[PDB]
Amino acid sequence: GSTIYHAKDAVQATKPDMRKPRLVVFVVGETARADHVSFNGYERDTFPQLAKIDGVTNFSNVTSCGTSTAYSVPCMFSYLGADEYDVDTAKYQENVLDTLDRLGVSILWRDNNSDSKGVMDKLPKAQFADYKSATNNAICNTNPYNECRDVGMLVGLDDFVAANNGKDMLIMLHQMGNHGPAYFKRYDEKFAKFTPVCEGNELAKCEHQSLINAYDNALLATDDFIAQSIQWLQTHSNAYDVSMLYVSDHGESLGENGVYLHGMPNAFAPKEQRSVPAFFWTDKQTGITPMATDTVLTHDAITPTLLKLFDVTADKVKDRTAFIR
Ligand SMILES: [Zn+2]
Repeated sequence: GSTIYHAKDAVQATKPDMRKPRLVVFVVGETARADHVSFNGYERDTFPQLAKIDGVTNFSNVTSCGTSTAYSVPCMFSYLGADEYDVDTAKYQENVLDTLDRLGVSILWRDNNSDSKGVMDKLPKAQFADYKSATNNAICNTNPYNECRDVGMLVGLDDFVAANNGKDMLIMLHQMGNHGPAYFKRYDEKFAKFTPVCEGNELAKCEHQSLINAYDNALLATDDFIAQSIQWLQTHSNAYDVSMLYVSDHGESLGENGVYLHGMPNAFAPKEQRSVPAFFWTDKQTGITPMATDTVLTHDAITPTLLKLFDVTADKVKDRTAFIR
């Protein structure tokens, strides 16, 4: 499969030897629903730590490209947009990480979910790290399952910065997040605020309130992970222009019309599986301005956002709306 290109006209208007190097974390979320975010009007405070952080924009109208990890994750990094995106040929397309890497941005992908679903396949494999096992993830024995935790993807990031001193960096952290059906496994005891909690894999058999409690508890652990990611970025804010993008890959059905989990084809998927949260945070010194919080946005906004974050322009997406101006 030879590579089909889309942005080899891309140019970086300023280089990190002539201005401040830029360091961005893009959290690729998992199964998070927009309508269970407190900032979007949910009845529960599911993001208490993200709330205390100044400079975070919550986007209340974001629609995902699809309803599954294999479908949406390549669409998120693609140049084609949702209405031309072909999941079966995405692996052979130049994607936005191929462009930024070719332009010299240091690309790191850490995965506590599954893998990059083909996004990183053209880059050297040393740039992808499996964080689902203790060989990389130092934070696994904090729960009765010894499930490795998303926050463990932040450990050792300082040594990655040290190895790329004075370069632009884009760090993708692929979250386990709210992956089901075992939502009760996805968070440590610290986040068991909502009880009782469904523990069965047979979601339709659980009490509904119990199912929601486990789901919302998992969101509390993602709140903690995003906050810690911003806090890590703040420790490098003097030498680097730092920012954090979070977007979920899709939402989740939680019993509506007897539908559970996700992956329903777009042609008849419910609203709940495509309505996703998005958050953007930047340091005041970066000069990045977020779009209005109620901008109508989709996964198509991600690729132009990453390019803008590193001062890159490509004809392919020059008219496209991003999360930032
Ligand atoms: Zn997913």
